[PDB]
Amino acid sequence: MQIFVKTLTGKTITLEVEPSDTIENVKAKIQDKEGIPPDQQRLIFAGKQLEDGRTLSDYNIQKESTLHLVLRLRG
Amino acid sequence: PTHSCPVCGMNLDNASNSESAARHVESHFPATSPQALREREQREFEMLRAQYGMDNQGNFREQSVTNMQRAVYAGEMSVADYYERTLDLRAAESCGIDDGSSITRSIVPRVRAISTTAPNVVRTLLCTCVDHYASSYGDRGWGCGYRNMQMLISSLLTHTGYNERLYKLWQGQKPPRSSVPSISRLQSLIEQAWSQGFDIQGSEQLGCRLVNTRKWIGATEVVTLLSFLRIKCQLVDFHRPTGPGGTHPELFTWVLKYFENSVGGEFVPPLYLQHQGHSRTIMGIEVHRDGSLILLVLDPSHSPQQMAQFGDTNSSAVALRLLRKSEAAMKARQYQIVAVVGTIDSEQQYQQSKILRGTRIPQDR
Ligand code: NA
Ligand code: NA
Ligand SMILES: [Zn+2]
Repeated sequence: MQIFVKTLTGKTITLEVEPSDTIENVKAKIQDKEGIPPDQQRLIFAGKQLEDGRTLSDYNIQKESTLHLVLRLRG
Repeated sequence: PTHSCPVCGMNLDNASNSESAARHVESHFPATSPQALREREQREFEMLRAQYGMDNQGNFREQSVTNMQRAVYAGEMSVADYYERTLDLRAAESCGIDDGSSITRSIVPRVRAISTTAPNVVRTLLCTCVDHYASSYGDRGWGCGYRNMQMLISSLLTHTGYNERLYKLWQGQKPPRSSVPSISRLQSLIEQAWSQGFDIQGSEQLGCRLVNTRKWIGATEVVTLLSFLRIKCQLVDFHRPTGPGGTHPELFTWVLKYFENSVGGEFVPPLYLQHQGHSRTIMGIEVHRDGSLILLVLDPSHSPQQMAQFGDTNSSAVALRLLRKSEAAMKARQYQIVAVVGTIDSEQQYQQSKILRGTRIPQDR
């Protein structure tokens, strides 16, 4: 199924995912597509930072959801 | 149904356990009553952009004027003070220099006097010198990374070798050699560094725009700026806890070894310290009588009035608690440190420093 990953600049990419994919897997797909190292990626959905070991299903992330991608450690 | 989802009305009695039931409910955040999903995306997008300042909205001068005026109407600042502060600001900003309004001087001798007489302290290992820069009217809420840059630059400028490199940022103008760049000037220098190819990855992350914004920065922008100015840094990534209860003993060990180079009298600058959402400056470390290590951490969120206590007639022994951080007080999941370690001495190394490189502790690469 398709979801979207959007950075805070508005750059939006689409990913092919499944509900049983882990967050770690999604960050790997982001790296495959955009070359962004997973250790720089902070994925946010519905006010939570998504944990690498959980699945999209755990977070109730359905088709056409947008995950927001925050990069690096800033403040 | 003893309990169902208050947003979508799903029967939660058949959930695998209470965690999964609660996790389903929380997936509707921020909705708490029966309420498209593209709307929640927009709201979250806007709230994250406002938090990180990634919408470019506002700037230092505007926030200064607004917050100083609010202080005037609140009875906190006289109209006379409004005029003096505004004039000082315009004058210093005309030269790209910080106006000095939020500085507290001579931090090292003041902290050393209190620390070395503290009863449980056996060793006090400090950077050579540092001034404290507090966030103020124009940058409160977002300026922390820049203020910490200012604190580090204030120390580096006392070293003639580093002063020679940093002074190049003035690009023709000839201010006093101890002048520290303003926040707006720092934003400009980072944009200039980006446009010459420094950290293309990072400039893209920040929308290729920093001047006249209130945008959060982090350790990589520190490295970008100093590398641009031909100063060699190291970026150390303490990417996960290394001790019990989520603590970072390996970060404290690293800082101890860093400052152990300070007892020889050679110049040692402070350290830039990042965690998620906020940055600070490590100015030193104490060894207490049981052997435990206590960081001395300057923080731009502390006011000049708080920092004035270290020079006071009283406020000393317990006032030091403001700077002290034990391992139990440093429980962010991740920290990054930027240390200045020397100078970039050739065009080859200069060009190579345009691709930022970090060190991971523990090593996982
Ligand atoms: Na702006
Ligand atoms: Na403290
Ligand atoms: Zn529901």
